[PDB]
Amino acid sequence: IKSALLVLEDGTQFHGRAIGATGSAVGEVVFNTSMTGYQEILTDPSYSRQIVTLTYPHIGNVGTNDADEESSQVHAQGLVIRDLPLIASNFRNTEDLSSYLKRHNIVAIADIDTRKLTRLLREKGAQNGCIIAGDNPDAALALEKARAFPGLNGMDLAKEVTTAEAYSWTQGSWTLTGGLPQAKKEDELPFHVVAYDFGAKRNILRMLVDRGCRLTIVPAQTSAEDVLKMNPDGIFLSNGPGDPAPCDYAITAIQKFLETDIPVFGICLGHQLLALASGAKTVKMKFGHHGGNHPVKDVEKNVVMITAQNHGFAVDEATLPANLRVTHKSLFDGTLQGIHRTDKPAFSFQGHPEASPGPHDAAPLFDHFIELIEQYRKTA
Amino acid sequence: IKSALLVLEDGTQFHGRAIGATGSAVGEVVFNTSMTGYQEILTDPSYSRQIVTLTYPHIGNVGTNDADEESSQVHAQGLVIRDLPLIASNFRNTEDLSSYLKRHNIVAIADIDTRKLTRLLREKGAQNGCIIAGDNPDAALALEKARAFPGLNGMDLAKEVTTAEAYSWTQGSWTLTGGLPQAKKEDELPFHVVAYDFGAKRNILRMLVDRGCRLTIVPAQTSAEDVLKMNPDGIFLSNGPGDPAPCDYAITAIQKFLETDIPVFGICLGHQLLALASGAKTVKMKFGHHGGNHPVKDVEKNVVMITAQNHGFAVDEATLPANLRVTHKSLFDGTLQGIHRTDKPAFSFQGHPEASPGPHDAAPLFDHFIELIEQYRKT
Amino acid sequence: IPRFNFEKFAGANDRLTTQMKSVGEVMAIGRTQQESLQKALRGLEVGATGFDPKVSLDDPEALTKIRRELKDAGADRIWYIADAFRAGLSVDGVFNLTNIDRWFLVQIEELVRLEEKVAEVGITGLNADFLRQLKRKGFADARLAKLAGVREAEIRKLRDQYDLHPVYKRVDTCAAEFATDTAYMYSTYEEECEANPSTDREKIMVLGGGPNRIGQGIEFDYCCVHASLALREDGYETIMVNCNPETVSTDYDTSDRLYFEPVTLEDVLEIVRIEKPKGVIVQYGGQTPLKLARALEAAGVPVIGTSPDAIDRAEDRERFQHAVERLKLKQPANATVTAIEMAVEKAKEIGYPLVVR
Amino acid sequence: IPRFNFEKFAGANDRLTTQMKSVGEVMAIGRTQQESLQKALRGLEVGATGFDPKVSLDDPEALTKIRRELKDAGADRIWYIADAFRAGLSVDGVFNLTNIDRWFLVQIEELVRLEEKVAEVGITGLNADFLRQLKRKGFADARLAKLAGVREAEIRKLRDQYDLHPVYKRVDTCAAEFATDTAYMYSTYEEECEANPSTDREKIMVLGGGPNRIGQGIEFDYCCVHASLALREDGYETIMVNCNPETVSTDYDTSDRLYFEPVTLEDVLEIVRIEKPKGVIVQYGGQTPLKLARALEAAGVPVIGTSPDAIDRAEDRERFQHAVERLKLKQPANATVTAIEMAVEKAKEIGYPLVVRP
Ligand SMILES: NC(=O)CC[C@H](N)C(=O)O
Ligand SMILES: NC(=O)CC[C@H](N)C(=O)O
Ligand SMILES: [Cl-]
Ligand SMILES: [Cl-]
Ligand SMILES: [Cl-]
Ligand SMILES: [Cl-]
Ligand SMILES: [K+]
Ligand SMILES: [K+]
Ligand SMILES: [K+]
Repeated sequence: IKSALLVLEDGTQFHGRAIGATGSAVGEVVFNTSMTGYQEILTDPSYSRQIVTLTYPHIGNVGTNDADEESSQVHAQGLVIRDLPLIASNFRNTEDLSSYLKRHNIVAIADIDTRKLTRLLREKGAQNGCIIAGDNPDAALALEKARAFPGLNGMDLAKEVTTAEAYSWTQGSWTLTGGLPQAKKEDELPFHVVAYDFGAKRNILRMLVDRGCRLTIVPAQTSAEDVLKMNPDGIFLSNGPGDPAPCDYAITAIQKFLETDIPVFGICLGHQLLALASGAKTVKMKFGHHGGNHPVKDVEKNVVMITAQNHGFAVDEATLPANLRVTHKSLFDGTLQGIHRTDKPAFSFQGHPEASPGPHDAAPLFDHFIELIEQYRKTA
Repeated sequence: IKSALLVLEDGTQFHGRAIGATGSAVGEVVFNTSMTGYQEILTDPSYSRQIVTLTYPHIGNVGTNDADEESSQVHAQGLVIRDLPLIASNFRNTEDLSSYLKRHNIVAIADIDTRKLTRLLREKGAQNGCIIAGDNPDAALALEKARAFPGLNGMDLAKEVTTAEAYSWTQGSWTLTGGLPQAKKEDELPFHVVAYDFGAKRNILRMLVDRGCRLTIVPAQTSAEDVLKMNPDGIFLSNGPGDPAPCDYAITAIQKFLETDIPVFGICLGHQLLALASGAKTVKMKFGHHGGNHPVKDVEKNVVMITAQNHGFAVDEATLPANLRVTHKSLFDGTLQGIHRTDKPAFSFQGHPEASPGPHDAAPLFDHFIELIEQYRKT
Repeated sequence: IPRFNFEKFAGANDRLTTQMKSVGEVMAIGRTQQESLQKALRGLEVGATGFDPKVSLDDPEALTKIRRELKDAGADRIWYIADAFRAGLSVDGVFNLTNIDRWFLVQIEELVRLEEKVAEVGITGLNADFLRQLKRKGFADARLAKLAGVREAEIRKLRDQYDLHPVYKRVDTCAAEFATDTAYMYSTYEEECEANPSTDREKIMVLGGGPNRIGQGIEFDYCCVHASLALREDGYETIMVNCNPETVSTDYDTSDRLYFEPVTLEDVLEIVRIEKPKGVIVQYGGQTPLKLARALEAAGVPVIGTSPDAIDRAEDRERFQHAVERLKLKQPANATVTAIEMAVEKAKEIGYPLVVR
Repeated sequence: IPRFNFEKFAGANDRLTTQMKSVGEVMAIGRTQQESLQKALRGLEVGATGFDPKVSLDDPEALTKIRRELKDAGADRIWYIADAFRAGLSVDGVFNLTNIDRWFLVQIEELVRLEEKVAEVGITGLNADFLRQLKRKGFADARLAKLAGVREAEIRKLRDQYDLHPVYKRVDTCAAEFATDTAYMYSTYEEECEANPSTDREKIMVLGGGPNRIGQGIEFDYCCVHASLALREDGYETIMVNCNPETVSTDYDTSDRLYFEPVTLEDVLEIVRIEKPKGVIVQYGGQTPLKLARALEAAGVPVIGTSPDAIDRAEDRERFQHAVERLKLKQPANATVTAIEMAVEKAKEIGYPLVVRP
C-alpha cells in the first residue's frame, strides 16, 4: 500500500497508487491519446507546469532509454496512468518507468479511472489539479493546492525553460542501425540557422541538421539586433510551454525579422508568436490538442496528414491579417494549423513536423523552409 | 557497475561496490564482530560519526524491520561489508538491506577484504576513513576527506544526538508472540526514573519499563536541580557517542546528584561520565571493544558474562578514586568494565546490559539499580 | 483467442502451425490486458472459466507434459502456461520454450499467484478490497468459486453484498476525445459507468453463440441478427449480447445496444441487472445460450419464447421419450445401460445395429 | 557436505531420512557461502568439480527426474538443484519441492547463470575481471574448463598470466580481533595473504584423503598423522593438506601448518606454489592423493617415496603382468575381453570359476 491521489479544482477525486517520487505535484491537467511515445511525451518541455494524463491504459511497456528523451529533463509536473506494467520488455529499454520517474523526481499516479478523467476534461475543459503521493495524502490539501494554482493563462513559461547561454547544434537524427549519430563539424553543414529556444525539442534540431543546417540555439530573450548580427541563413522559432501572448521580447524580435527578407519558420509556440508578431491574436483552447492521430488538412493541396499535437492555445483565424494566409487546418475541429506570410518568407505550423512521438506525416514542412533558405542565398 | 571506494587516513584503499546511497561519508573506522544484529548496530546512536565495518561476511541475510531499530535513525556514517546477499530471508523482514540504507541515505560499500581492514585496525589502531560511492570515485579526495576528519578524540557527540525536549517513555520489551507492546499508563509503573539522553538506545528504556520504571527522558544538558525537581526515584545515565571527557554539563550535573542519596546507574558513556564525576580519568582505546562475544568477569562473584560491547574510550583503573570500587573487568584485555561508588548508591557498567544485539547475560545489572531504588523509597 | 475443434478430428495432427486449423474466434475488451485476456477465455465456450488447470499439482510427470505443450504448441497452450507457473517454471523458462513475449507471460504468472492466495484464504479471505482486485484482473465468479471451494452464486451473492459490480465503457475510436451517440459497450470494474440505460422503451435482449465452432456456425448468428432487426423494426429497443468479432451480430448497426461480452451467466446477469429488459431470447444462439436458460430464469431473468423447462423436456433423453410415449408416437428402441454386461443384454433386446452415445 | 556410498549397496533404499546413511563428510571454508559450498563440492571426492550436471537439457523427461530428486532427496539432490535452475525452474519452485531456505537457493541459481555466461562467452570471454569474479564465487578451474571447452591446465595457466591466485586466511576464533600464532589456513580469492611461509625450514607436505568412504577410512588418516608426527619430531616443518572435519589429521595440533582445503590438484598446487616443499607425500592418504600423484609430479611437484610411475606399474593390469612374468612369479590366468562372444571363448581357455571385473 503506496498511496497517491489526484484532486482537481472542481474537487474531483481520483484514488490510486504511487509509482513515482513522493511528495506533491501541481499543474494544468491534460489528457494525451498517444498509444506510443510516453517518454518523449514526458521529456517535452511543452509539458511544463501541466500534469499529463495518458489515455492508453498500459504505460511503460517498453521501459525507457536516452535516445527517447526529447529534452534534458522530464518537463511534466506529473503523470497519471491506468496501468504501470509489471515489466518493461523491449531491447531498447535501459530502465523501467517507475525507476526513471523516481530518478527525475516525478510524482506519478496509477490505477485510476483515466477514462472518466478524460471525459471530464473533455466536457468540462482544462482543470488544475494536484497529485499527492505518500502515506496519507490529504484530499482537502491537494484540493486547496489545486485551487491555489495560478493557471497557464497569461503565464510566460518559455523564459522558464530556455537556455541560459547560446549553444551550437550539429547532431543529426537517430537510426535503428546507428542510434544517435555523432555531432557534425560545422564544416559539414551548409546552412546556418538561429533557433530561438522557447523550450525546444531535440528532434526539431536533429531534423534540421539532417537537412544540412548548422544550428545556433539562442535563449528566448535574445534581441533581433543580436541575431541579425550572426548573418543567419534562416531563423527558427521553437515549440514551448505556457501562453505565447506574454512573451513580448519574442514578438518584438520577430516583428523585427519580418521587416527583413530572412526566412522565418515556427513550430507550435513559434507558430503562435509568428502570428502574434503579425497582428494576430491567440486563444486558450477548452482542452487543447494532445495526441498523435490528429488529422490536419493542407487547404492548398487538399491533402490530409496524420499529426502529432501538443497545444493548449491557438491563433484565431478571425483575427488574421490579410498578410497572413491560412495554410493548414484541423479536420477534427476546424482549428488553425499553419499560416504563411503573403509578403514575407515566413511560415509556421501548429502541429509537430518533427513528431517524436508520432506520425512522420508533417515532416515535409521543413522542406519549405530549406527552400526559402536556398532562395535567400541565391538572391542575397 | 556501481563503484565504491574506502580510503583510510594512511592511504590504504579498499575497492568495492556501492550498496547504499551515492556520495561520501567520513568518520572514524571501527570493526564489529557481531554475527547477527547488524540493524540494531546501525541504529545505535553510539555509532554517530563512525564508519562501521562488520567482520561477518554476510550482512543483510534477514533484511530489516522497524522493531529492530535501536533509535529513530541510522547513526552510523557508513557501512563497510564483505558481501551483501542476494536476498533477505526471514519472516520478520520488511525491507532489504540495500533499500533500507538508501532510505536512510547511508553511503555503504560491499565486496572488500574486511578481514584485511580488521587486521589493520587491530594492529595499528583506529583510523579515520572516507567512503565515496559513485560513478568514478576519486581516491585522492577520499584520502583528503579522510585526513580532514578532526577525530572523535575531544568530540562531544552526546550534545549532538540528544533529544531537544524531554519526553516520557513507558513502552516495554518486544516478544516474539507479542511484538512491541503498547506503551503503558504511568499508573502501571511504580518508579520514575529520569534518564539523561546522551544518545540512548530504545532497549535500555524498554528494559527499565519492564522492571516497572516510568521514564522521563531528559536532554543531555539538563541541570541537576531541574531534574531533582522531578523527585526522581532514580537517575539514569545513557550510553552515547564520542568523548565523554568534554561533557562538562554532564559531569557537573552528575557530581551534584552524587551529593544526594539518589540512586544512579550509568551505561557505557553514562558509565564513563559517572566515573569522571567521581574524579577518575578516561582514555581513548587503541581500537575499542565492538562485538557481542566479549567476556566480562564479575570480580565480586567471580563469574563470567558474555557481553555486547560498543565503546572506544575507557576509564583508567589506576586513576580510580578510593570511593569507586572495581566491580567488573574485561577478560579479553583487562580493561575496566564496572564500578560502584563505595559511599553512594552509584554503580555503572561499561558494556551493554540491554544488549540488542547480543547476549542477555548482563541484563541482571538492572536489577541492582531497581533494588537501590526500592531502598531509596523504603526510605 | 482462436477456437479449435480437434476433438472432432481424432486422427489429426493437433499441433499449431502456419496453416490455420481453427474454426472460429472469440474477442474480449478489458481496461487491462489481464482483464481482457480473462474475459476472452471465459467467452471461448470451451468450458473454461479462465485459467483452469489442465494437469494435477501432484502428478510427478506434470512438468514433463507441460514442457511438451509449451514447446510444441497445441490449442491448449494458454492453459499450460498457467500450469507451468503453478508447477515452478520461471518466466524465462516459459519464454524459452514458447517465444511468447515476457510482457504477456509475467501477467499470466501474477494471475496464477493471485489464484494461489485465493486458494489459501478461501472465502473468508475474500474481503471487498481483494474481491475488487480479483474482479479488476478479470477473474470470473466461477473461477474464484472453484478456487475458494464454493458455488459461483456464493461469489456473486458476495459481490452484491459489497456492491461490486462492473461498469460499462463505450467504444468510440478516439479514446474519449469525442463524445459518441453509439451504444457499443464492454464491462469493466472501473469507476464511471457509461451504459446510461433507457427507461422509456420496451427492451428485448438477444443472446449470441460466442465463437463459431463446428455445429454452432453462422446459421445461429443469422437468426440472432434477424431477431434484432425485426424487433427493432417493430419498435422494441434491441440489445445484442455477443463476442464473436467476425459477425454481423456484433456489428454496431445491427442493434440499438451492443454489449460485446462473454455469453456467460455472470456477464449476462450484470447486463440484465442494469437493463431490466422486457424479454431475453435464449433460443437463437445455439447451445451456448440454450444452456444458460434454466439458470437465467432461476435468477429472475425474463426469458421469452419456449420455457427452459420446455427446452429440457426436449433436450433430456428420458423426458422426451416420455413425451413421445404420451403422444403415442414412434421412436427407435432404446435403453440406458451403465455396465458392459448389461449392455450386451439390453442390446440383444433392442436389436442391432445400434447407436451408442 | 555428507559423503554417501549407495553404489556399494545396490539394493538399499537411497532416499535420505531421519536415520543416517552417510559414511563420511567433507568440510570447506570460504569467505562467502558460494565459495564455501563450491570448495566442499570439489573436495567431496565424488568426481565433482562443482555443480556438474546430472541430466541433459535435451531430455524431454529431465524435469520429471529433476522434480523427483528434489522432492525426495537422495545423495545427489545438490546437483539436481542446479539442474533445475538450468531447466527453467524457479527458486520458489525448487523451495516448494525441497524446503531448503531460499537464502541458499538463490545463491545456487546465481552460480548457474554465471556458468551459462561462461558457456556463452567461451575462453576468449574470460577476461581477468570475469575470471576473478568467478574464482571469488568458488568456481574450480576444472569446472570452468568444461564450460569453455578447454583443459583444466589452460584455465590454470590463464590464471597465471593474470596473476590471479588465491590468498590464505587463518582461523582464529575471533574474527581477527586478536593475533594468532597458529597456522590453520584456508584459501580465498581476496586481497591480503596470511600464509607467510617460512624460508628457514625443510618442509614436508602430507596429503590427506578427503572425506571418509567405505574402503577409504580412518586407517589412511592414521598413516597421515604418523607421517606428520614423525617428521616434525625429526625437525622437518610438516604441512598437512586435508578436509575431513572428523579426524586427527585436521586438528591444528597435528602439524606445523594445516591447510584445510580440498585435496585436488588445483588446491594442492596453489599451496605448493607458495610453500615450495622439499617433499610431498601422496602415498598415505588412500585413493584421493594417489590419483593426483602423476599429475602433481607432472606439475613440478617434489613427489617423494614410491614414484607415481611405479605406482602405476603396480596398479596397471598389463604393466603389472609384465612385472610378474619378468620376476617369473605366479599369477591367475587372465584375459581382457571387449565383447561377449570373445568372453565365452577366452573363458573356456582361462578356466572357471572366474572373477569378472567391470
Ligand atoms: N454514455 C452515453 O450516454 C453517451 C453520452 C455522450 N454522448 C458522451 O459521449 O459523453
Ligand atoms: N599470519 C601470520 O603470519 C600471523 C601473524 C600475526 N601473529 C597476526 O596474527 O597478525
Ligand atoms: Cl479513479
Ligand atoms: Cl579490498
Ligand atoms: Cl486481502
Ligand atoms: Cl565480462
Ligand atoms: K483506484
Ligand atoms: K574488491
Ligand atoms: K603475506
